[PDB]
Amino acid sequence: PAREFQRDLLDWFARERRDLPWRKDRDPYKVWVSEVMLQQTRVETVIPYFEQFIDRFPTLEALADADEDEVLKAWEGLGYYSRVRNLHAAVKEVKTRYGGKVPDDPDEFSRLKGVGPYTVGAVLSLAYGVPEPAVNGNVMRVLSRLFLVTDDIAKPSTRKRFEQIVREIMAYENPGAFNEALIELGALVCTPRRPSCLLCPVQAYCQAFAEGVAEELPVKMKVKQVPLAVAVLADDEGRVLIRKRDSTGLLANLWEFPSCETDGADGKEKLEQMVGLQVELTEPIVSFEHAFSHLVWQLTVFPGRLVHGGPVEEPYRLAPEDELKAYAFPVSHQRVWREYKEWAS
DNA sequence: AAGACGTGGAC
DNA sequence: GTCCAGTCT
Ligand code: SF4
Ligand SMILES: [Ca+2]
Repeated sequence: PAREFQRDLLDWFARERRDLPWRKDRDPYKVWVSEVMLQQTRVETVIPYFEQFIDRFPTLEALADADEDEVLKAWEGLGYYSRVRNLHAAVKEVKTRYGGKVPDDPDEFSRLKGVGPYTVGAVLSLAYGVPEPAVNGNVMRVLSRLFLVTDDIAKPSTRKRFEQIVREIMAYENPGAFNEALIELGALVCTPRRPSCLLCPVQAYCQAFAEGVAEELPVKMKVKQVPLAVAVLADDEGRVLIRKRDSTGLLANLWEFPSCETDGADGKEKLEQMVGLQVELTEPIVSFEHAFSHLVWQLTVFPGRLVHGGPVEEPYRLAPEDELKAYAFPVSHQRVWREYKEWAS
């Protein structure tokens, strides 16, 4: 019942779509950026980051020419930082290889870093009108209910099935609007919990509603604890010691206060050791937890004084207090410094 | 295939 | 506490 369906949806959308920052226009650059920021992040959280990110990087060219340090800083606190590392690379590519023009061909655009099945569809359909599916979490929840599909949405296979379902019901006339409508619906009406089926504009076509199982869909499956000792080294009144994390793995390329994964009870010994401009640490300042998707950091901050006996090399870099605000730190280490400041005062 | 990969704001 | 809001390997 395509046409019938892809009509009440596009209508509801027309009068119900939220005026979000990235919806001011259909510029591929703006769209691409927002589609990447919204991955595993709520709109409310993203809005401020988007305004800021665009003010700072108005065009793809600006983003491409932008240094990498500045880019991570604009993403500071958003999470899954590899998203911006990939976007920065993909953009640098679009300008050097495609003349600052975003490829409008699924195959071409899909080769860029960070661009997956969903992003290919989202950007190209919303910006260029390419009839490709834009299946994300919200969409799978909506489609699993409309068509009462019980396959584990976690399986790529399931996603593929859903992508097939979209190709057979999308308004090939206006794919872009059709793809957003489906997403808004999942964001505003067909919510994870307590879906507002009574107010939904496509209840007529929903099998899950007819069966009374809407709240049970979609179907999906269901971490490692890690002790971390952190050292805040301060100079004879001034600079503190920090280092740029490895470019691969956890919190890649972000700055942090020197630390070590004790994986046990090493403690101040572990940190005092890693030093090898030596130094010694005092008693802890505070211990707290910080969660990631796949692990939890049980942090322990250790105060300390630095004594210069050599140059600051390797990953390390000496930094004056008033300059820490220039470096991008994970939320975890932003608290390490917060706690530290409310300690010495 | 399924673990890696941040962070926060409803329930 | 729990449940989300995609891509790479
Ligand atoms: S009827 Fe209810 S379950 Fe079906 S799509 Fe609308 S909100 Fe989702
Ligand atoms: Ca791809």
